[PDB]
Amino acid sequence: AIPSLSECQCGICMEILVEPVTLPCNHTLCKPCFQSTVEKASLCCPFCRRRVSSWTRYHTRRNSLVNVELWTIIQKHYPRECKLR
Amino acid sequence: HMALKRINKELSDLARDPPAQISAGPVGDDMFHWQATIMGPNDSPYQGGVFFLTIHFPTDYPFKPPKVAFTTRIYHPNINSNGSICLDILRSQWSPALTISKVLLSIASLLDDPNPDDPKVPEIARIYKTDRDKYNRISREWTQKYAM
Amino acid sequence: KPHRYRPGTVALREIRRYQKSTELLIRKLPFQRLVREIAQDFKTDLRFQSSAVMALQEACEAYLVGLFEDTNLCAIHAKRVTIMPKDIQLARRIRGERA
Amino acid sequence: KPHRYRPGTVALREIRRYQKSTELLIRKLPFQRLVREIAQDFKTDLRFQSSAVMALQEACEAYLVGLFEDTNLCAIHAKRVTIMPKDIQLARRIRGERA
Amino acid sequence: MQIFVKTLTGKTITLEVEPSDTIENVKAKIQDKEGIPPDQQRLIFAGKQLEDGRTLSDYNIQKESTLHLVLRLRGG
Amino acid sequence: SAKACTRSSRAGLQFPVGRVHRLLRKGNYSERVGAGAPVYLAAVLEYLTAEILELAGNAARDNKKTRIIPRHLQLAIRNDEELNKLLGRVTIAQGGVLPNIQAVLLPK
Amino acid sequence: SAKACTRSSRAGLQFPVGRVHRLLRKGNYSERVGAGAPVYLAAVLEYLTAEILELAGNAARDNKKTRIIPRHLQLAIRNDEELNKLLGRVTIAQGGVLPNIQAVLLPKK
Amino acid sequence: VLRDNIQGITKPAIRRLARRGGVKRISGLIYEETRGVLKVFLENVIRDAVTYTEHAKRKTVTAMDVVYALKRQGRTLYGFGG
Amino acid sequence: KVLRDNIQGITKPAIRRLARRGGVKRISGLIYEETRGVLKVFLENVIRDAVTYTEHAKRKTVTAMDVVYALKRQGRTLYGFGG
Amino acid sequence: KRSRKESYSIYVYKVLKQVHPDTGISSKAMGIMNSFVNDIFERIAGEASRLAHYNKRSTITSREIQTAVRLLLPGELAKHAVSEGTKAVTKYTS
Amino acid sequence: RSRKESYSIYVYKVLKQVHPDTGISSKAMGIMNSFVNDIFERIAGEASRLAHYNKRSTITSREIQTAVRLLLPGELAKHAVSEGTKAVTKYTS
DNA sequence: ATCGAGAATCCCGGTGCCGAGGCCGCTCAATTGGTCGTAGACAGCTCTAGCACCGCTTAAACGCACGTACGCGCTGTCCCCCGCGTTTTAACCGCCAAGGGGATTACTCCCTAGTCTCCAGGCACGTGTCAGATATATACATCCGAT
DNA sequence: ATCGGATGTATATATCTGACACGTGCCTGGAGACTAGGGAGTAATCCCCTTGGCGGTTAAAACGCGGGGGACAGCGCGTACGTGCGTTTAAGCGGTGCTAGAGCTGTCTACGACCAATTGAGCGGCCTCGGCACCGGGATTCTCGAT
Ligand SMILES: [Zn+2]
Ligand SMILES: [Zn+2]
Repeated sequence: AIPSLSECQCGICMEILVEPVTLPCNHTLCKPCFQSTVEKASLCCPFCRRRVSSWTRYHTRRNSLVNVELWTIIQKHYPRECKLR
Repeated sequence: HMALKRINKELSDLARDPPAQISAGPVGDDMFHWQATIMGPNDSPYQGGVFFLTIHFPTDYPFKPPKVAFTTRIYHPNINSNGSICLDILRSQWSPALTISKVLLSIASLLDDPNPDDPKVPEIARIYKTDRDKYNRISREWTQKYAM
Repeated sequence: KPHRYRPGTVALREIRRYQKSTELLIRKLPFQRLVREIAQDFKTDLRFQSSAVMALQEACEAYLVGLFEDTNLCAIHAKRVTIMPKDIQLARRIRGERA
Repeated sequence: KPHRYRPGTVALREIRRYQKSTELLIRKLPFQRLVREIAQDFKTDLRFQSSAVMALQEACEAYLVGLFEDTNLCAIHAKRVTIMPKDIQLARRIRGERA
Repeated sequence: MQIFVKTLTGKTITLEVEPSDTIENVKAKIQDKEGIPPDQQRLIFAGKQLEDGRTLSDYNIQKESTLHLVLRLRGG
Repeated sequence: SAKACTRSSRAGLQFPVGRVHRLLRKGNYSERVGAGAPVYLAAVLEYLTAEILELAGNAARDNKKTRIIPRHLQLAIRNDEELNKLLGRVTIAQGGVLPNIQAVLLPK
Repeated sequence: SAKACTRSSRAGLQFPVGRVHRLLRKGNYSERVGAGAPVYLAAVLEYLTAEILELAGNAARDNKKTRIIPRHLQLAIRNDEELNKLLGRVTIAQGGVLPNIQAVLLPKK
Repeated sequence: VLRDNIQGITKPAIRRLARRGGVKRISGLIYEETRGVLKVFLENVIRDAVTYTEHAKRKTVTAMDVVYALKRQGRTLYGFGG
Repeated sequence: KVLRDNIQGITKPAIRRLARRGGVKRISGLIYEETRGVLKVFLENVIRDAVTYTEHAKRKTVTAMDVVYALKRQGRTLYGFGG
Repeated sequence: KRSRKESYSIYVYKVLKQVHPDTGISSKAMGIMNSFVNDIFERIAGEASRLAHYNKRSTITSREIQTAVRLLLPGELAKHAVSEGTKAVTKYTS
Repeated sequence: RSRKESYSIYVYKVLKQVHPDTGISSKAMGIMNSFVNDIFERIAGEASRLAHYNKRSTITSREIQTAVRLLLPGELAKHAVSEGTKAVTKYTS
């Protein structure tokens, strides 16, 4: 099955996901929101409140924050929504 | 930008889903500054208590916690005279997932039953913890003399 | 007829067992007696708190384990399996403890 | 008819010679250019005092000399007279620079 | 005998008291007229705070005298 | 931050701020100590301790235990490259060593 | 002592007592500095400097030179034993290295 | 008085330490060299420990002295204070 | 004004002379690449601290003193250049 | 009686509870964490003091601590530590 | 310009006292200055740490003596402590 | 390529213990307020040398050819740790008992930081001169092919 | 076992030059006198814990024997590296031009040191209950001699 556009939008800024980060707590949100949170927020996942600092370091070293499957699926389904930015 | 659209969506959500015992709105043309009113819960010594409060919104939300203040000088075991509010949601457990409806309902719940584990004003905290009756009817006398 | 293990197949078992647990390996009283001997060689009429003796034993075990690790690595480098005193001397000289 | 030394004597002569000399064995300009390249990789638009470049070169030469000394000693330990890369990383591992 | 009280909130109030009246009585009357708690007031006259135990006559406060009130918040 | 509140919770920390300020002032490090230095140092200490404790707790939960022992701390410290490099010359008491056997030594 | 001459000359030293005292006081080492510590430290520093200078001068004389060059200092430091242990991590500019070759390298008779 | 106590560190103890280290086959002359190097290491640490415990005009060598000596030597130890 | 493949400036005879000073008779054919890698790593390690030191002081020219103290911090103290 | 001793026990326990709400910690682990915290504090403070003494200053501001953190810690740890310090200082200011 | 303190003349005097004829070059001057600074810094830091460990607040002569005994190897330490004791004894009277 | 007997290791269930976590009382240091001497941030000026360019030598790097010597694989020998069984020894636990020194408290006393004043020791600058690097030409130690 | 080339290394002598040792102005830092008071030396007391000893039991250490796998020595090879020579490349040195930036100086304003009062965060002591240590039984899995 395919999730709808209403569900896939970022849970923080109500926007379409922008190369999101897949957290170990199985939470997905757009990369600008994640960078803002790690830069100046509590450095914890907003939903279930579990810090991801070590995993963040491990994936930042390898540049694996982006989840390319979500990018490909969202751009093949909805080019216009991504292109309007 | 993102903040303005977020505030607009929050306003639309609270309008289409009004909360309980409270109401809120934009005081002026500027979307950042906000006003609200709350009614004293019936299962409390706050009978006949209407309270006006103001909300100041920073340049980003819900990225940063908004500022809350009580325009009406109302007695409370964990609230100062000038309106200073000691809420662990406000400055410690604040998260971007939290919305304005969530924080208003949380503060309403705190007014329903205050938490004395981390008192703001120790003297009235120990007044409350000593016995119920004097605290109850003294809170009643302020909430009648001030709110009404 | 009696079951005898091949030479070298139980040393691996000992390696696996000792690399998993973290107890002390040198008997406490002989080490304490040796430490007291060295101390009275340095200064006479000394008394040792048990915590100091335990700390010294911990440090000695750590140092010896590291030295044997380096010695094993050198012996493997030498296309051998046995560790010999020349390996220990080489490891100590490279680490700068003897120069 | 032409006279040529046996393979090995010239190397020993160079070892006996260079161990007395004290100047820099690396050409100044290539080292300066490499240092500037690394610096501009780290941060842009810096200028280097000549004394800083000289100190960097001296430190690098001393470090490389020590590394080659240890590598050759390991080669002699391994029943050989030729240093190979495996000797280099064995020396680095023992010295603890990479663990 | 009347005094001027100015607080940090910009509200000016008037109180009817006497020099023989204690500072505690002054604060009680302030609470009666405005609801300001007697135990959380810092009133300053001539650059010095007025202690609750003694009276106004000890501080030599006459007509038209102005008292500077600084609201005191406890805890945080 | 709002005035008139405890320094530790002003910036959302859990490590003490007054104690760190006193330690910097009385520790013979410098004649004068700035206002933001204790906050910065306390934040750094809290972050490092939180990381170490998170890794140790994860290892302990992996090891079917609900309490952290020095072995879990040793595993957490020596398993991550950055932490191992930072704590390179430090020996943890009763921590053991990481299990490894050289490939040549394995039987054929 | 009679307490008549300068502090350095009073103790019979050449290294400064006042400069060492100022460095100790202004160096942010401790709140208070004793009145005997600078003298003792100056004595230790002077003795170490004298030893190294004597060794370097002897090495230079054995090399038929009247001046101490960094090579002489490196020879003096490396050749001795206690100084080599003390300065086993330092690097001397223009120092070279002690000349030696492993016995295996030398050609067979 | 104690003498010839270096034999307290017996052959099985050295074998167990080597097995923990990760070695499979042990020669016959390792034990003497190991005893010598261990004696050297103990002498070096105990010298600084005794200096520390003597500078304070005390007479009992406590764990703080040992950890301070280890930290000075470059072998910082965790578990006994500091 | 970027620079490319400048690590080749450490030519083969230079490494050979360094080895001869170190006391090595016979040299293999693959030592040179490992030597270049080691030199690059050491330069990065020292230069990082040197640049940080010269950047904290709001300066633009790294001085020899910064290099000296970076080396001292790394444990390889240097004499004869100040400090 | 016995003199009062001050340590980093309760703060470490609070941090652990904030990280893992269902994990206890033994006494030896508490001692190890206390020693680690003290050692890291000493390292950072000493490096910052030396660096402040370099530029002929007498104040240890946030800049010296930031630079000392950048120097002592490895790459990723230093980056996240400097981010955390900047965040904490910014939140303390306002 | 600005003054820059150094131990140049003092080490030169010591050299003249030891060797009446030998000279010393500028590079050797810098090397000796760096060595003196390093040794002084090491001893001062160790003395400060010793003073702080024993809940003290002053750096007396005995703490410097203990630092010297800790730092230098055996024979050098004995010679240095003897020389310093002689110096302080001569100075105090 | 495999089957099976004997041995080592992991799971599971039950029982018992001691130390980790929470609570209570309390003493002391962190907080708040106010004051005051000064650290360095900033704007301004000077002037050093780091950068860039040009041209002329010639020393070092390079590619190629040749030869040889040693790194490596193979084979054989022997001998010495290893695994196991039996016997001797002291490690570890528990128990008791004394007293020596670490730790605390109170008292006193003198060492030193601070202030001011005064003056001379070493530093920046300049100059004369000879120690050693350089060039040139002899004397000898050593290596290599071959009897 | 050397003998004669032949190479490189070692040794004696002029020379000249630039870096080292010394003279000098001076000024900023070092030396001398007086006070206060807090840090440190010293006497007295308490009780923690450290040394010392006796008995048990038993896990660990010591000793001996068969043997099989690994350390070590010898041989052969061919390929990679030492050595020499002609050639192309850029390091090294001199000379000059320029300005970005290092370094020194004057203002003063705001960040930070010091002292009292005070009270709540944090520490010493107690108590308990559950997570962990331990034992017994059974299921699971490497291992090796024999096919
Ligand atoms: Zn978003
Ligand atoms: Zn989550």
